[PDB]
Amino acid sequence: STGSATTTPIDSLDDAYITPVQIGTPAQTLNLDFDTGSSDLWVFSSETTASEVDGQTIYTPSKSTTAKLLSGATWSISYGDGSSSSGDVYTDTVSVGGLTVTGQAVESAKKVSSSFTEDSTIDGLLGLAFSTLNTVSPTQQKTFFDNAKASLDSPVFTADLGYHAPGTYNFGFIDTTAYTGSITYTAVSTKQGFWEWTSTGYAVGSGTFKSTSIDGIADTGTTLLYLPATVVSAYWAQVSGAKSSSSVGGYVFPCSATLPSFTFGVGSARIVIPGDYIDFGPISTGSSSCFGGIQSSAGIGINIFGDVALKAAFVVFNGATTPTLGFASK
Repeated sequence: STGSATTTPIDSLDDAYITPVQIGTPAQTLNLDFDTGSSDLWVFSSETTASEVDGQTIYTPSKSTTAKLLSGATWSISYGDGSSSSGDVYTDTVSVGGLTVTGQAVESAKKVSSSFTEDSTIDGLLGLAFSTLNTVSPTQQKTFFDNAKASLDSPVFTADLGYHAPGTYNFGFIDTTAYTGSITYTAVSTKQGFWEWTSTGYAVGSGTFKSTSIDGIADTGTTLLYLPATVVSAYWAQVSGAKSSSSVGGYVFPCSATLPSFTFGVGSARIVIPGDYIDFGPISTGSSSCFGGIQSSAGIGINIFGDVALKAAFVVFNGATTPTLGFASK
């Protein structure tokens, strides 16, 4: 089997991408944020505290003839930005782009933190990291990909995120028309539960490539590119007037600037992020200070190849017995 679904930016900045997901019988379609940095499929629901729902579409398990309470199971998750959610668990039929999993754990939110309530465009998350990170207790549950894997034509999914435009998540096949050149594959460590890999270096604009190992995670659920402070300083030094602002929370730059590209290495291959992908617009409405799309990871504990990086590539998440990642230009 295979599946193929379009993923759409939630706003004009590509802050996140939403993909329609069919849950239950008859189908209830929710727009979920596919997140290769976490491993829970959770949704706004008829159980979510009413004051914490503001425009999201909800899953109502009582209206699904295939929903079953997973007795005793609860979940609770905290994300890197300090947001969180928690609740109980149903199993139900879940389909993405024509690919159907029966008995998928659908984590129903009883509580969500304010950042989720305040974003009416995201109805929940669909985790695509390794199932060892799933938070369901006392019986950990598998991700949608883990459940689908054995049925797929090939045990892979691909992320093809658009710049200010829709893109595609495919399951079970590699669309050879969706990228240019060849796909370069690189080793993955699953020891922390992430799609963790080592970039071979970087370049700023037309500058020389610096060969240096940068360990980080491929994370479709993170907007920006978070890299070591040395790398980030080298990038922003090429933008006149750019500076790190403690009050704003990162590097800002004059909105009048033209940004240089940023290249990252994948083995001997190179992925080029155009400068425009690094512009996240005014820090507040009407400001002439703009927020940068490359930021320091120093306060995180891990480097994160978020959407800024991934949207410059066609990315293969190869879930074979020994997982690997593939990157191609497009």
